[PDB]
Amino acid sequence: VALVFAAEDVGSNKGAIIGLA
Amino acid sequence: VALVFAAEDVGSNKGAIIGLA
Ligand SMILES: [Cl-]
Ligand SMILES: [Cl-]
Ligand code: NA
Repeated sequence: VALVFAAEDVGSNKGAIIGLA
Repeated sequence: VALVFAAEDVGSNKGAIIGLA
């Protein structure tokens, strides 16, 4: 967002997390 | 694995990661 936020990758799968800048 | 590794969720090209303890 620069900030690099970490968020849950909203999906049917295994506890994925993304780095949103 | 304790340690917490951020492995890669190869299930997308958006930078998702998986916590591997
Ligand atoms: Cl997920
Ligand atoms: Cl991804
Ligand atoms: Na992704």
